Amino acid sequence: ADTIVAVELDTYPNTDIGDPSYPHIGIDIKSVRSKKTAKWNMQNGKVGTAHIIYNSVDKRLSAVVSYPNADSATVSYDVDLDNVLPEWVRVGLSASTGLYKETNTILSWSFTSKLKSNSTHETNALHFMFNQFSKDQKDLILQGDATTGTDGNLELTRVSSNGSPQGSSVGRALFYAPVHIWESSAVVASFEATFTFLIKSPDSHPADGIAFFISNIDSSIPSGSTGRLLGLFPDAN
Ligand SMILES: O=C[C@@H](O)[C@@H](O)[C@@H](O)CO
Ligand SMILES: [Ca+2]
Ligand SMILES: [Mn+2]
Repeated sequence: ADTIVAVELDTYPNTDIGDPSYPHIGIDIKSVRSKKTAKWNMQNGKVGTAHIIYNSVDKRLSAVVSYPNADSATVSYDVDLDNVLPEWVRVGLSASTGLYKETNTILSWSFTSKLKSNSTHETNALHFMFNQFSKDQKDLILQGDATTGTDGNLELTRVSSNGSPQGSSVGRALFYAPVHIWESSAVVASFEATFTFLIKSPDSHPADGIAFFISNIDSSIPSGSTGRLLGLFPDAN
């Protein structure tokens, strides 16, 4: 299967597959069953901001999610990503709905990776930033129901013209260029990702969430990965 590392913004508690009994943030290493979670006080209809950081020295993947005027939620997990991921990856956003639903709207997305070697003055680096998505976004790969360009946003999951989210939807967006997270002469490797998002539901119980992920470069939406599997995983193992 694909190899997946993800930070999940999980809006629906599937306690049968180990979710806590509340909306939560989590760190997913090759399984939808988060290695670590923290409670997340999601705010229906408000614009949130997620931040993800990691470096190869501390080997700690951390995330922070916040809304204006509110405390933030944070979660961290010790993992060496060079032991999980291949040396070339793609980075992306994914989201899903099931029998419960929500908008999975991305308003902005930025990423920076750096490989610093022991050569004097020798950094390799990639940075992108989207504050405005367009209809024909050639530096993104859209998969499943993902679309760009309406209100300059990336709608990861399906929404009607009148703007109501649809259930049983799944969509991802990957940056077009492969990213290099390891090289043999690297003395420090780091990445960071930020995204702003607007999850809205007509319903008291929204589902299913949004994830930032890192994958093998050929990664595709697994079969049956609507709902609780967040467009990331083929099953709940
Ligand atoms: O070797 C590293 C460089 O290619 C970097 O720019 C990549 O991580 C980004 O495409
Ligand atoms: Ca869930
Ligand atoms: Mn979860």
